[PDB]
Amino acid sequence: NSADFLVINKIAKAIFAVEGISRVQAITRPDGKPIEHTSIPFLISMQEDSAAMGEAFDASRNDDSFYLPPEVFDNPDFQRGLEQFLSP
Amino acid sequence: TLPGYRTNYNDRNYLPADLPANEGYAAAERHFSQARMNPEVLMVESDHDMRNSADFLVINKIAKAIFAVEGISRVQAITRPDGKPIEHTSIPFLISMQEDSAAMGEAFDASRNDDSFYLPPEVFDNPDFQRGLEQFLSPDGHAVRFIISHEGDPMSQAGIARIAKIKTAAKEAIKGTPLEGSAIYLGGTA
Amino acid sequence: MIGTLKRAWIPLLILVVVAIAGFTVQRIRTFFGS
Amino acid sequence: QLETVGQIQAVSMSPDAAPSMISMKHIGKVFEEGDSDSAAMIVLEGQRPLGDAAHAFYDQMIGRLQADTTHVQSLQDFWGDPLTATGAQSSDGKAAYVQVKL
Repeated sequence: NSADFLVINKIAKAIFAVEGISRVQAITRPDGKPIEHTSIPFLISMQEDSAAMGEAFDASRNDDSFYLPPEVFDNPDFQRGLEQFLSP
Repeated sequence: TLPGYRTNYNDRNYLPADLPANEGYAAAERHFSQARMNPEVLMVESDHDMRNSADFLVINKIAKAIFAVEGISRVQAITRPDGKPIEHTSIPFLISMQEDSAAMGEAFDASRNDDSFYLPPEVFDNPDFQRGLEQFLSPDGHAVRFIISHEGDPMSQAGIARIAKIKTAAKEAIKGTPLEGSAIYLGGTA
Repeated sequence: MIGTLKRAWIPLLILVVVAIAGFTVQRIRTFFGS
Repeated sequence: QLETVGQIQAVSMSPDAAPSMISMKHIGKVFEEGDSDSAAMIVLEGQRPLGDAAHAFYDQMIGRLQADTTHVQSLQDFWGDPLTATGAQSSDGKAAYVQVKL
């Protein structure tokens, strides 16, 4: 659910913050890189400004905020990766 | 008595306090601190022009990560031109009944919240920004530098142990970012 | 043969000490900078 | 005399292989402000908050300092610039400084 995936991203970031650690890989971070279109300029959604903000937050993998709306669990292109990281 | 021997590198502790250099040291300690006149400079040199809104997020990340070291005060960067974060950059300004949102934004500026930061890309063509952009970024934009101050004595045993911590913080701030693998240089007195 | 080695034991000991010290010194000369 | 030659042929305090010396040289090279590791701080302190007379004197002083190309290699203004001026000033406003590379 969207509520517990926030804690999962929190755990992923907290592990990534250990000193000798590189490339933590989680469901909220499927290639060691955060999922795009999840930073704070995409929970917010003259639009050439907000698009520039969002695409500047995706070119650096900002990772200061994260939602993943609850329509990702019924997306078929998400289940094959959801089975790798979460128990059946 | 030998396993209690502590040394010191502050040369102004072993000189008469009536030297002009020490007089100005005292004049500065009356107003800022004793570590304001001995700053460290950290430079992160990448392989691309970092004068864009995408890389300034990583620059602010490095600045915050260095500021988070224990004995560090007054980190000064382009995203933080006076050791204080730039106003109108916190999260209530990326969001933009308006008397509520203005109060939120001006409450986020009275504390220097520093939980979010954008700097829209129309700051690079602003003439009132280039004179400060030349101080902190290389003339070709490939390097950015941060001016770091200590809290107590820079030349103590703690201020010398802080150098490795500053370098580690700078290296961990760019981990997992497009600036990863950049060269980190730290100069100064400590 | 012992009869002639225990006649030049001082130069041999000096050579051993100089060798050990020189190797340890050229080893320590590489710790700085790195 | 011995002391004359000693002060003539003085050697740097830090080695060339020192990481901090390499760092300072590279920082000066990349930012194009001198290949030295020496730097001074001109502090100007007043009994009352520094105003416009102090700013005019400071502008004239840094103009003078930049002219001496043989000794003064560079300087970080940080106080004639309104964006960064508060970084080179005390909280009470009675002192300001500028770093000069030598």
